Amino acid sequence: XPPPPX
Amino acid sequence: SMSEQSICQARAAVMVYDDANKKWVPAGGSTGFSRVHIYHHTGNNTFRVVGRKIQDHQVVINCAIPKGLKYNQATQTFHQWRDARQVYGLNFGSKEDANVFASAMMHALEVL
Repeated sequence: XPPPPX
Repeated sequence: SMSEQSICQARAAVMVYDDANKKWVPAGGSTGFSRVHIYHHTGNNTFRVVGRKIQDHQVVINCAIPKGLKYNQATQTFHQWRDARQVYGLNFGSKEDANVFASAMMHALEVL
């Protein structure tokens, strides 16, 4: 699960 | 409609992960918040996420919820899930929007 956007 | 019923609405910016460039991008091309539903196909007991941009009503997401799906609540306002084709993210406009959608998503996953 990629890390969130910012 | 006729065939399905919406079981939630939540305010979120829908994004998809660009695996090739290692970045999140706005689903459908334009940055902006969308009204994201989970819809229940009553007849089959199947569920689908559908979202439409608030400004122009473009459908940025329309993806089934499969049995077993792993739904990652990474934060209180950003949840994500994957399929064989994409990684999806919801950047919710409040925590209320997240729990309403998350709550709806978990129920569907318990009912599938």
